[PDB]
Parts: sequence; C-alpha cells; structure tokens
Amino acid sequence: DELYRQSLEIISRYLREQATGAKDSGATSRKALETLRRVGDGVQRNHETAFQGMLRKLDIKNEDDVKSLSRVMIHVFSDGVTNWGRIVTLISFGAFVAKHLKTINQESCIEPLAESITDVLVRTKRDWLVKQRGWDGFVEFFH
Ligand SMILES: COc1ccccc1C[C@@H](Oc1ncnc2sc(-c3cccc(Cl)c3)c(-c3ccc(OCCN4CCN(C)CC4)c(Cl)c3C)c12)C(=O)O
Ligand SMILES: [Cl-]
Repeated sequence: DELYRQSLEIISRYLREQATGAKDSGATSRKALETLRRVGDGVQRNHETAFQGMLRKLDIKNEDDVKSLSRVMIHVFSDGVTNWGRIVTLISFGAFVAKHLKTINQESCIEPLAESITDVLVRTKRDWLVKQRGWDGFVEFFH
C-alpha cells in the first residue's frame, strides 16, 4: 500500500519537525513536505485560538488520550466536503497537537498521532486521493 506509506512519511516528518523545530516518489514527498511547511504553518498561525480551544477541550496528556482521537477525527473529516484545504487543516491540527505533546515530554505519542491521521485520511478517502493523483495533485494544487 504505497499511498499509505507515502502519506505516513510526509505527515510523520511534518509533525516531527514541527514538534522538534529541526528537519531530518522521493521528489513528490519533499515537494509535499515543503508545501505543508508553507500552508500548514499559515493554518496554525491563522487559527491559533480555535486550535488551542479545541486542544484544551480534548485534554491530551498521554498515549491513551491520543489513541481515542481517531473516531472524532473520522467523524469531523468525513462530515464535511473533501478538498485539499480540509486535508491540510487535519494535518495542521495534528502538528499543533504534536507541539503540545513535545512541550509536556510526551514526544513518543507523535508517531501514533501521525499514524492515526494517516489512517483517517487514507481509510475515509483513498479513492478521492487516487482520483486527484494523490500527493502529485496536492503539490500541483498548492503550487
Ligand atoms: C479552515 O477550517 C478550520 C480551521 C480551524 C478550525 C476549524 C476549521 C474547520 C475545519 O476543521 C477541520 N477540518 C478538517 N479536519 C478536521 S479534524 C478536526 C477535529 C475536531 C475535533 C477534534 C479533533 Cl482531534 C479534530 C477539525 C476541526 C473542526 C472544528 C474545530 O473547531 C471548531 C470551533 N471550535 C469552537 C469552540 N472552541 C472552544 C474550539 C473551536 C477544530 Cl479546532 C478542528 C481542528 C477539522 C472543517 O471542518 O472544515
Ligand atoms: Cl489543479
């Protein structure tokens, strides 16, 4: 399942570098990461209040808290329209949570969070993603 692997590589590396502040299909992945670095940080900067309010309401302190997020992520992501904008918001909130997790020394929860967001995205919408040319469509879309 190469789309799952490529989606996990991009989302994992984005969340990890947002948390740590430090950088680590080859071509697409690096272009897709570069785009998140641009659109993702814009989303977080622009929606800091809603993100912080949501995170405080979710009360995320440990691996059990993070593992219980998948349902609400699937409900909210599936509830609305599929477009790259809503995909980026999902990944941006993930990054915002990864940062919180690093702050409170729960950095070991960042990987299951990235796997959880990848499962949401690839398991609700792999057809749409295939039709859009997967990560190629994302890079063309955003530049
Ligand atoms: C540009 O769109 C933004 C930007 C900032 C916040 C909300 C949205 C709507 C967007 O949200 C999402 N789009 C795609 N995937 C997801 S997944 C998700 C979510 C929802 C709950 C839990 C978890 Cl783990 C994830 C939200 C999403 C959904 C709603 C949200 O906030 C709604 C406003 N509240 C008002 C009360 N206040 C205390 C907290 C903020 C937020 Cl912050 C998010 C991240 C969301 C979309 O649905 O297109
Ligand atoms: Cl296009």
